[PDB]
Amino acid sequence: ERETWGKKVDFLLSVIGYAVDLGNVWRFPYICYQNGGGAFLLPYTIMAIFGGIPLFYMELALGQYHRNGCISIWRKICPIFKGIGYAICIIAFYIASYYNTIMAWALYYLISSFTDQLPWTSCKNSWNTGNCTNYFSEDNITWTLHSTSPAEEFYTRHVLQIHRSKGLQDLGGISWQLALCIMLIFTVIYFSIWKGVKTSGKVVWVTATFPYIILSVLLVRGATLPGAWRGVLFYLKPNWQKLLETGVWIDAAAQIFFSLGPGFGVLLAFASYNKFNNNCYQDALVTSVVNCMTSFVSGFVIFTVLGYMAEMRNEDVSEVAKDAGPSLLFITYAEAIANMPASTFFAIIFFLMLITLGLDSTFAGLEGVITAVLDEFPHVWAKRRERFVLAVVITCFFGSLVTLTFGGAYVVKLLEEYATGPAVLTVALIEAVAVSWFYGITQFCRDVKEMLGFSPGWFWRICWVAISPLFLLFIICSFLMSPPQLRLFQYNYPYWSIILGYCIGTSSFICIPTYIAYRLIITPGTFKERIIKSITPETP
Amino acid sequence: DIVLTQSPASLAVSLGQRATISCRASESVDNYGISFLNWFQQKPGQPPKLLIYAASNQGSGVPARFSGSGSGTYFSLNIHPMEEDDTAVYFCQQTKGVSWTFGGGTKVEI
Amino acid sequence: QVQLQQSGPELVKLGASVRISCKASGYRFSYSWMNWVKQRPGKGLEWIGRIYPGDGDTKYSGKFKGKATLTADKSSSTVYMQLSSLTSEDSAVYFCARSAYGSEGFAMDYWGQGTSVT
Ligand SMILES: CCCCCCCCCCCCO[C@@H]1O[C@H](CO)[C@@H](O[C@H]2O[C@H](CO)[C@@H](O)[C@H](O)[C@H]2O)[C@H](O)[C@H]1O
Ligand SMILES: *[C@@H]1O[C@H](CO)[C@@H](O[C@@H]2O[C@H](CO)[C@@H](O)[C@H](O)[C@H]2NC(C)=O)[C@H](O)[C@H]1NC(C)=O
Ligand SMILES: CC[C@H]1C[C@@H]2C[C@H]3c4[nH]c5ccc(OC)cc5c4CCN(C2)[C@@H]13
Repeated sequence: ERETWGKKVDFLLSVIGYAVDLGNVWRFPYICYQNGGGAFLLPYTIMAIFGGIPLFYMELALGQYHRNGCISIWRKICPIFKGIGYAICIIAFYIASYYNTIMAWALYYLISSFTDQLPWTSCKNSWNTGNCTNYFSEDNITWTLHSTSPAEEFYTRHVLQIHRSKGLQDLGGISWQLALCIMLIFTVIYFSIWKGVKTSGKVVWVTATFPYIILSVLLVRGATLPGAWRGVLFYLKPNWQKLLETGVWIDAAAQIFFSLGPGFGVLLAFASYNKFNNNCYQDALVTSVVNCMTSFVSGFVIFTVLGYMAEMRNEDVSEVAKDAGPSLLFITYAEAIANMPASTFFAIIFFLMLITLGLDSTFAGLEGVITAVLDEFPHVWAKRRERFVLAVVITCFFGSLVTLTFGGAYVVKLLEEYATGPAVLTVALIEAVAVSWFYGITQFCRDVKEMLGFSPGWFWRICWVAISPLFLLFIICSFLMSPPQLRLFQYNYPYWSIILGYCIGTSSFICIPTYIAYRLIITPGTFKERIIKSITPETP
Repeated sequence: DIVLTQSPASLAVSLGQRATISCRASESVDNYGISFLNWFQQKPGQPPKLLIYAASNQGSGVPARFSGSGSGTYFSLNIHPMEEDDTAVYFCQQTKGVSWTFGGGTKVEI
Repeated sequence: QVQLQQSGPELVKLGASVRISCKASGYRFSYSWMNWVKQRPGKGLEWIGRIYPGDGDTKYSGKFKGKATLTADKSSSTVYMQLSSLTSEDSAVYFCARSAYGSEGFAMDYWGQGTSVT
């Protein structure tokens, strides 16, 4: 068969819907900008080949073989490493306080932009402004120090009232206007996983890949907008001092594992919920490359518009947002819409398509934790199915009121550097060691050929045993020695947040020896005899 | 058009005593912590002059004889070092939405 | 120190139209609002409207929604208040106050002498 372009339209656009996330649109432009642009792109293309793609391919192979969720994949592999799945459930609780709040900030801009007069265009004493210059060159205003744009003033005081909180040690009350905005999101999420029928259908077209093809028109505006020739040069600076000892590779380790999928246990249920594809080496290789390609375009439109800020402020590109945290997307897109001619209508379009692109990473993102826990109470879910799906939403809601307060960005950064960085990286290390150093690559190599019939490459077989556990161990060894301290919104850091940071990073690390110590005294025999009886797989 | 009424009408002159004036905020709160409220002096024949902005900060050039307090509905005014020169009328203004108005105004005379 | 002066007093005909000047310099003109305060002799104060320079926005109190007209000019740094449908109550002292620079919205002691019309 030739398999002409009639399949190519149906296939390639369906890969885009499974690739682009908010980790490719929101996380990646900000993680290039935290450690200096250009210095991140070259460690991005090396860590993805050596550490991202072989772990992206490993979880899809074990999903089609054992046909279970990530809680109960390990019972057919090694029964003492069941706490890895419990480490997935305790990390995914921390993501629901980290990732659902960014959705709550996206729907708030949709409500506050029905007016023909956009609030981003001026700082006209509307809610809380002052020391602001809206017209950069439209009313020949020169730029001075300690000045803020109205695109930043609309964020830093309207939606997230930062000045209410003096720091991380003192948080205010609860904002009534934002807490009712996240309530509408969890209503849609609960009314979407109520049945959960999505394997390969045509809902992937409208939900994800059609908002992406309309998001690419922002790059057309950035070409017309000035400062682009001095803007895109900052993204492509290959020379940087000491990319081996500083510790910017954990910014690459956390970004790749948040964008591709492995680490969060979402791939062990996604490859178990479909059928035998028989093209896993040819589908996941295209998907993992285009996931960096759908993130390269979104990592290119942001620094183009930030060159327009650096041009009319007469400052450096790294001088524009020196201490601005994870809200770089809600400032760059805040200015890039107001400079368009159709600023009123396109603000509704560009933000509503950002909502549907984020919900697909949540409607299918909960598949790694809801489907996986179905294999633990088999005789209970016949009268529990209305309860625990509702119970996990309310539990994640009540765990998210620590960051729906006025000091929101003081908690979102803490759940980014410590809850996503080392915690997902450690679980992905134990997932690779226990499948190769303990379960053995000999049994795993015969399991791939049963579903495919094609032998894995000699370049691939050296990765899961020696190469990929070496890079994951070097980053953790470089993290415990180096101070993880950063700076955010003219606030240095408190010293007690660092000790709090390692407590969150070891909150998932403590669950894995807990289940191993649970298997200590419950088995009889000699101490050397109890171990072999514990690591022996089950019998059907 | 949120209305506002001042609860006294006129006070006497006695040096070193308490003089407080409250405002009506039956449908009025503050949105961003810094309390949206103003105070103004106006001598007879003179244009109005700022006394206390944001109900807690000292005005530009005004000495420490005047200091405001309160949070929410009823707001205070400390005129405990009462001065003979302060024989004027005082006003109260809202700065929330398009509702800018003034109260009835209270003067002071022995 | 920001200079802010006004025009002189003017006479009032029945149902005519007036034009009150408000000149102010030494400050960023298209940065803040401009207040217009109505005060009858003997009565209290009354707010009329506001205007942001650069043809930004005009909000009225409601009593002068079709009776007052505010214009702005970034070149001359002056604003104008066109009144219509004059009566025996409109002849009073009008003020032209500059608003705050930001976070509160107060008056920055930048007031005029009062264009008293009668
Ligand atoms: C004024 C405030 C406006 C707030 C606006 C918020 C955005 C509007 C809601 C967008 C989300 C709902 O949009 C869409 O809804 C449908 C049905 O309702 C869901 O459901 C759809 O997909 C699921 C599986 O994915 C299928 O089982 C289902 O048959 C199909 O209808 C989608 O998953 C969601 O993408
Ligand atoms: C606008 O200007 C004001 C006045 O200079 C700034 O307020 C000061 O900011 C610096 C740091 O930026 C602080 O160290 C000072 O303590 C601030 N002064 C006061 C009295 O608080 C303000 O930060 C500027 N920028 C805005 C409002 O965005
Ligand atoms: C598909 C790509 C995955 C890789 C990162 C983590 C993961 C995940 N799992 C979750 C569990 C619960 C939850 O409640 C709102 C959200 C998530 C998310 C966030 C969306 N993404 C990014 C997925």
